Amino acid sequence: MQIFVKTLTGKTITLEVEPSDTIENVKAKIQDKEGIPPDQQRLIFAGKQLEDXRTLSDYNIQKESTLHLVLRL
Repeated sequence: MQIFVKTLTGKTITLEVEPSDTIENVKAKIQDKEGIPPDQQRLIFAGKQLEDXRTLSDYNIQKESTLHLVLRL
């Protein structure tokens, strides 16, 4: 799959992901591409905040889904 991550400005980035990828794995991919520590990342899907120890499948996130990246720290 691919998914879309929108910053606060609306700057879109595309991520290559797997259905069984954890939120930590997604945070780690955003760190690789944008240099933000996972610690400082808040990820939001359909107004819901995604939590570590859960998969994209757990939250029903499918191909071409859109996550909102917000800064926590």
